[PDB]
Amino acid sequence: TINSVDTKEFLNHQVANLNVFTVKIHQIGWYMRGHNFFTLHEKMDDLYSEFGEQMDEVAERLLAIGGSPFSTLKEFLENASVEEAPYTKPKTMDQLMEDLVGTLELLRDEYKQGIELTDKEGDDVTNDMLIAFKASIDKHIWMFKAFLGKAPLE
Amino acid sequence: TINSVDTKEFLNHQVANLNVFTVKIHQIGWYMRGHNFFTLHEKMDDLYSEFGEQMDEVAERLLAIGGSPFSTLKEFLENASVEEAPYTKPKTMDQLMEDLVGTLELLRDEYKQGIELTDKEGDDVTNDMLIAFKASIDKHIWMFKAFLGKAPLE
Amino acid sequence: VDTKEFLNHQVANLNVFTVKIHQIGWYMRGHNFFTLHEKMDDLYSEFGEQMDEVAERLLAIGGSPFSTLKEFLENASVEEAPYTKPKTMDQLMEDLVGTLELLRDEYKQGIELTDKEGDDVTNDMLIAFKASIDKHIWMFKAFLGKAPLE
Amino acid sequence: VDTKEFLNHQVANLNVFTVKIHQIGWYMRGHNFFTLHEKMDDLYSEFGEQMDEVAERLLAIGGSPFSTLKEFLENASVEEAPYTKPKTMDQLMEDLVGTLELLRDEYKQGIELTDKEGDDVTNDMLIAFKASIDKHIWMFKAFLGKAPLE
Amino acid sequence: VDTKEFLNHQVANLNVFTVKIHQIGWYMRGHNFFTLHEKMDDLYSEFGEQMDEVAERLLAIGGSPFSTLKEFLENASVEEAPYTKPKTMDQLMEDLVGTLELLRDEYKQGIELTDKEGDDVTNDMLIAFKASIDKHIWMFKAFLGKAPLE
Amino acid sequence: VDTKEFLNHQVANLNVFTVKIHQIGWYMRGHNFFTLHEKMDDLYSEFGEQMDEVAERLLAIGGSPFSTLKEFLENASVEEAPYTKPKTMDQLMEDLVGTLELLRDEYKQGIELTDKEGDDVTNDMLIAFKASIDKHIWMFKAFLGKAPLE
Amino acid sequence: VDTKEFLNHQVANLNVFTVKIHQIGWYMRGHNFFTLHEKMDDLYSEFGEQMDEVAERLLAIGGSPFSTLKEFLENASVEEAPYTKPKTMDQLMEDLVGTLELLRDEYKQGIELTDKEGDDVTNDMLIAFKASIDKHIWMFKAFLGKAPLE
Amino acid sequence: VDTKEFLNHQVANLNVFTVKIHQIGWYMRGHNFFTLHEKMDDLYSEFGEQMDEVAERLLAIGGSPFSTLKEFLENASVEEAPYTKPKTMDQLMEDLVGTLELLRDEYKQGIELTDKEGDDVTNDMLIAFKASIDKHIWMFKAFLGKAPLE
Amino acid sequence: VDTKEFLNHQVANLNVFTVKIHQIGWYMRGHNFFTLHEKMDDLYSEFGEQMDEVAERLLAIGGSPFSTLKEFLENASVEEAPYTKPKTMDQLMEDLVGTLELLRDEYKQGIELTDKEGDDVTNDMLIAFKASIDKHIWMFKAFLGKAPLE
Amino acid sequence: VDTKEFLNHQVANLNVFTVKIHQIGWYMRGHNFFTLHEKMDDLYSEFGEQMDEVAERLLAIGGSPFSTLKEFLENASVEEAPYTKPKTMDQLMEDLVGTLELLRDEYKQGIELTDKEGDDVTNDMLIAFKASIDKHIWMFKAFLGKAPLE
Amino acid sequence: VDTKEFLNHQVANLNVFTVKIHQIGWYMRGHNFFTLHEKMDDLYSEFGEQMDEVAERLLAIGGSPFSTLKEFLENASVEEAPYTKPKTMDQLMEDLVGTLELLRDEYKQGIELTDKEGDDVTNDMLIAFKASIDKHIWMFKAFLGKAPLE
Amino acid sequence: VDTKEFLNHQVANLNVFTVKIHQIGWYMRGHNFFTLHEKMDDLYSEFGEQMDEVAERLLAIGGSPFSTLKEFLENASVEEAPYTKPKTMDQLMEDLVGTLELLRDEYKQGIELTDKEGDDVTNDMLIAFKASIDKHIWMFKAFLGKAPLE
Repeated sequence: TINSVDTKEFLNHQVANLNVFTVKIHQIGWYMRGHNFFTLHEKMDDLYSEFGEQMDEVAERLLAIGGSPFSTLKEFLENASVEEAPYTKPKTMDQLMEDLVGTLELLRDEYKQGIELTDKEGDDVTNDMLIAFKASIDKHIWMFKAFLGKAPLE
Repeated sequence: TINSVDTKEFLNHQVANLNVFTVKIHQIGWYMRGHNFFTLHEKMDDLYSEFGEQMDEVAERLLAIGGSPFSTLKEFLENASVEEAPYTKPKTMDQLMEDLVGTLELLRDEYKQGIELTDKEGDDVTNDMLIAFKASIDKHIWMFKAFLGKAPLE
Repeated sequence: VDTKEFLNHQVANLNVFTVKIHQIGWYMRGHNFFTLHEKMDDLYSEFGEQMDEVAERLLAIGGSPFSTLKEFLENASVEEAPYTKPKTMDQLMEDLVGTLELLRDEYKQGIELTDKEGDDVTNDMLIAFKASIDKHIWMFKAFLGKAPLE
Repeated sequence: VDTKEFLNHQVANLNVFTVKIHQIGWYMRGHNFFTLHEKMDDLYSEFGEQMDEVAERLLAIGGSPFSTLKEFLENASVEEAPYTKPKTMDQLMEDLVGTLELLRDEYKQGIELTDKEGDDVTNDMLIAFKASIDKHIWMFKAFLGKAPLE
Repeated sequence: VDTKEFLNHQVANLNVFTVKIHQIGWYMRGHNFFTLHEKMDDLYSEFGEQMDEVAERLLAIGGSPFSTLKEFLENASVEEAPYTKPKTMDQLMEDLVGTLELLRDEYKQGIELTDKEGDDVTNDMLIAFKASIDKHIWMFKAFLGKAPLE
Repeated sequence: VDTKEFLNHQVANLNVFTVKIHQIGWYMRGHNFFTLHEKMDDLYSEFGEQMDEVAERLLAIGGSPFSTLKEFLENASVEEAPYTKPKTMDQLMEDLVGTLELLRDEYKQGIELTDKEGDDVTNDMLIAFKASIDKHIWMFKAFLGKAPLE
Repeated sequence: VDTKEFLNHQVANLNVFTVKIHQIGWYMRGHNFFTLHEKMDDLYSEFGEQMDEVAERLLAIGGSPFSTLKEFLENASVEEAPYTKPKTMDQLMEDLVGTLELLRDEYKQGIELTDKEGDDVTNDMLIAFKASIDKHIWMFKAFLGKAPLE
Repeated sequence: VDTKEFLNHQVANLNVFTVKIHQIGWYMRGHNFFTLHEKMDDLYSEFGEQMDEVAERLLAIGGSPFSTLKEFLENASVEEAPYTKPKTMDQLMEDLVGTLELLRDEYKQGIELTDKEGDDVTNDMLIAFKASIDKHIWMFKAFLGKAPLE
Repeated sequence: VDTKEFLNHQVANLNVFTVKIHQIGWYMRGHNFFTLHEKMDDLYSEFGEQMDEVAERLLAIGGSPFSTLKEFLENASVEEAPYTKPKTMDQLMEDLVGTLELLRDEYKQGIELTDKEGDDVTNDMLIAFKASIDKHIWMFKAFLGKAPLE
Repeated sequence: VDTKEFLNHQVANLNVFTVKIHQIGWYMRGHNFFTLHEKMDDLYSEFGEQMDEVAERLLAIGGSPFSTLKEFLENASVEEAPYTKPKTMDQLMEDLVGTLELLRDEYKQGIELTDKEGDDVTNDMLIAFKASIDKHIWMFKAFLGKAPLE
Repeated sequence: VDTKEFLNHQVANLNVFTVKIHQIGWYMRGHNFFTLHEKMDDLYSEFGEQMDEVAERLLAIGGSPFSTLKEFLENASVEEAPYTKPKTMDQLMEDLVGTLELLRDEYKQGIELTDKEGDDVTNDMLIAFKASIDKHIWMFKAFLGKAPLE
Repeated sequence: VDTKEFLNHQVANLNVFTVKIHQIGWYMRGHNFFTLHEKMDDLYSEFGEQMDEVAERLLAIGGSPFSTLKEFLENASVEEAPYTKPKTMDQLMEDLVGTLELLRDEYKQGIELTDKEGDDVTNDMLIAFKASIDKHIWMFKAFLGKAPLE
């Protein structure tokens, strides 16, 4: 059974995703415990600011193409494919990083869909914007997978 | 009929509030139109970062007092007294600023409750943290009310 | 028009635009003077930077950039008019947005052309420039109480 | 009045002016609040800096600067009034402009006087201050929808 | 006196004080000229910053700050005198310390008043200012070969 | 103990703590060496800054800070031991957190005492210090796989 | 010619000159490319800054600056030619030097005129610009193996 | 060759190139020593940065970068020769340009390959690097008195 | 071996070492990835800087530095191996430490030799490099849970 | 005494000295308070940095630095006394100078010992510290109206 | 004497002065050593910059600056004497002030001469230098407990 | 000659050298003017700093530095000549190089002497200076198309 997504709808979906992600980054940064706390907490603060910057750029690009960004938590929750769960039972640093990596992978793959879609639509600016963001996501995937003792695509 | 709030619960409520507020600041910054766009959009970007900083400080103070911050959009929405609405019908710059001022006023008054509560509980650090934040909120109230051609407490 | 001719055309355009940005910044009056004068100074620097990068990219692909005011005037599609009768801030901003739109649409032609010719570098350069132009269109349209594409 | 007396007069003037700048920055209301409030803080700093330079030039030429509010009040030609009735942004800016023009014209008298007395340093100092005042007059007049000398 | 009246009184006080700091910095002579003139410039900035913060805090609580030299003179408890007879560096520093002590003690009154009124922000603001004043008192008393509270 | 005696006690404590921070930074071994050695250097600077501010605040209230190692040892409640037998990173961090906790609880006594005595400045100073200590306790406890207050 | 007309003429000149500086910077070849290309970029910014200052000074004196390429071409004494046949670095530098000398000499006329009219600010502005031009003439003549006035 | 093999080839190439840049910077003699030695240092940093970015991109796509000098020599198309007989600045720059051209052309192959594979990130990375290479080609050809593609 | 030969040997060594540093930084996995990867980037830069300084000192003493990968490989005592089988973080750090120790000991031979030859500059240069190596050995040995000379 | 024991002795000395520098900085009174208090703060940081470098050098040579106040007191040749009776600025500076001379002379012993043992790094480290000490001796002796070695 | 001869004379003077500033900074002793030694370093930089600017202005006007110590000695009106008998800080400052006054007065002659010759740039240059000299005279006279022109 | 006499001789030398550097920077003409003029300004600052460090080291060892041009002329081995007949850039660089070699060789004598006398600080100071001189010799000889020791 079917459905269609344009550049505007793709961008708006990422506004929702990024907002869930950035809140998740904070969850990880706040609740983490273990020997790697100092470096990883700092790392979460860096990702929080970077993905918040991506979010704002996505929303403002959406604005520039005549779109209307989701701008409430209700709308972000109703639209995001990025999943969130309250922090209840204690999680290992590895478990937290696996959740982080899984979401980075989700965003990478969705951005790839976005890159293809925007190429088809001839939206070169949005296309290049998404490529630049994927570049950074790919680097983070390599690094965080390495933290987990894994290959980037393993 | 009754209910009680301690420092932990007050802080957690503000984590929820600040997250709704910061998203609202972005809504205002994104959707604003009119002669004051450049200065006010920039101003929204500044408030976004400032209130995001307050939020993180509130959550990390909560952590430091043995609390568990809300860390999902679901939890922020379920707990916030700060109200949000999707941007549907066009709003004037004044209307957007009135929504901003109203939320600043809400936070100021809640922070005052928080200041009194934390004073009673003997949590001096949280008390001073909240005072410093109220100081900034009061300054913003004066300025934004002045933008609206109004006295700070009018 | 090839990539070389497109680039050279933008060297001409950007030089007219940059002079127009100064006109607007110099002659503007009204309540938004301080913020918009500063914004004109920013745009002047940015579009002057675009111009030099266009001209130097042209050089790098074996071209010969226009390098006189006579050549810029003879070749530009961006229009200029002396400042005679007083214009409102909105009228000045409408001239600015109109020129931004002209540049955006011409750059889109340049993006297509350079993609056809397989000039990847010029392509990416023009895309980055268009990105900034699009942001400016949204903001300046917003100043005018309008949607970016209205 | 000689150079010493002229400078001392400006010490008095600038102290009234900086206090007026603050009044305008504190009491202003309206849509241009953010940019104009910030602009008042910039002017406050600039004119405070001119003031200190004037007083220190006066010291360097063997003078004795006024250094009390009583002395500033007794000597200044720049006028001040308490903020009672609400003033529009335009009214506050007209008050600012009027004071800028007063200072410009007095500085011109100072420039002439100092040239006649052969005090080349004080002369150049006054010229550089006038330069800034003239720029401010253009910009603030432009904010008011007026020509600089209108 | 309430918080608003206390704040407004300090706006008056700080404006007299900053002018005094300048008097001291301008007229000082002796072996400690270089370091103490620089120190006067630092204090001038600091106390002018406190003044602006007091006035803006007053604004934020629904007050109306004094904004003319006439109002500052009419209301200040900080005393000023024109520089007539030459003063020793020590005498200038004694005048400075005496004023710092006056402000510290009045701020202490303000801290207690604002605590009673439940104006937590103004309270903290005044405490932070007192902190700095206390440090200055120690240092300048030490320059005078005295204990801070001697 | 009064405010003066409490402050002087912290001058002693902070001097022992700062030397302990160096011990930990110097003797630490294990996988977290680079991040934790750097963190010890940061804490050394921060607690050295706290110490000087405590001592200078004491000076400002008419006190006489301890200013010899003999006096610090004679007065500190913070304990020190020479580094003899190898300690794990966790053991070093437990000593650090224990000392942070000691300081937090003592500062809380200081906060109460200084509130009783009406020394508002010292009160706020100690609160700001406690704020930082609390943040450090959370972080270092988190490193140890523990809740801040467990 | 009055001050306004002199200033407006320089707006035109500087716009032609800045475009010429880019011509030289873009088309230059030879062993001194890196140093001289960079030098052209610096001169471009500097003369662009003089131009804006001249135009804004003109505005401040009640003038109306030329603000189109058509106006600059129709009014400039500074000459331009398209780059057709290859020029030596020396030839490009001789064109640069010649234009600097033209501007120096015209500015000298402007200095004298502005002195006659009693426009002290414009006078000082033009002198400061001449100072820079004279320094560039010395250096670029030295590059050419010549004395500054040879 | 796939993206992984192309990237790995460039890791080899860039490591030979950076070493060559150093050779040129170390052994150069003549009148353009100062500017060109500095330029070699800039290129060394830039190309070492490209190398690291290529290797890290390779890592990010599941590759395994060459990470020994043996591997770089075994795989590079960029040629190296020990400095024996003295070379002119021009000859050193010709070797530099020739290598820049080799890299540009291979990057062009990489841009097309990665476009076909749908590796958008690697594609953009290579385009950005080519952009810089093209600018260098123009500039160094200009130093050699040549057109960029001559 | 003389000073020239010793230096040239270190040019070879440092080039193998920097490439090894990158290998370690690229291929590392485990919990210490973030801090150690960053540490590898720092060491890469530092040892690259030592390398350039060694080569340039060699130039300054009339020497001819190795300036090809072939020459570095043929001359280095620092060993390299391709990354094939997965290595633990400890194993990678042991490889790093071993190379640091090799360099330290060779530098010591260099320090002795250069002292005997009376090359005071090269002597001091080597001493300063050893200082840094010794600090690194302590820190990396500490990471490995070992004493510096264990 | 060997290098390790010499270094460890200096760890002790520098810790006593740094505390003494604070004693002087805190208790000083007189006309030179501002300059000298600041100077004490600079010396505090500098000697604290020497101390950490000595301790870390000790670590790098397989040593175990003293890392408790008890150890510093039991091993230091630098003497300390509590501040009881008021001291003149000169008296405080004489205590400072005497301790600098003590450290200079001991460092000279350390330089000779370290030269004998062939510990080139520690040698150079101690020489660089002596250089600074000798500069401070000249300056502080000059403050006291004395020749450096008088 | 013309502008060229006047300028060349100041090249001579400033070179003697700068060397004198160093004499004063090197040989000074007494309580004000730290502040005044630093002040001498500041003056040395400033007057060295004036010197270079004078010499380069001379170059720009077709002159030939003195560029040997022999020429500076043969031409300077500024007097120098070897430091033999110990001088008081006041004596050293009196020599400084005397030379500052000499320079001020000669610059005043230069200002008049250059105005007569219509050398506007040199005129403004000398005025800016005098400005600073006058400020230094006020400050150093104040140090000596004297009025600037006393 | 002892350390004190050697140092004082270099105070003399560096002052002649610095004046020579300015001569070269002022009078130079030719294609390399921009790069080399800037290089002269860099050398002037560097050798002026060496000079001050030499003089202050002399002070620290109980010496009395030459502090007049008469003393520098009477004592310097570095030769100076007025600029009369035009010199080639190469001729000027040959004079620079020759003086750098003179200084290097005398510093080498100073290094030996100071090692004999056991003045470790002066020794290291001179070595650091030689380090830079050697680097300059390599670079300037390379400019002249020569090997460093040729």
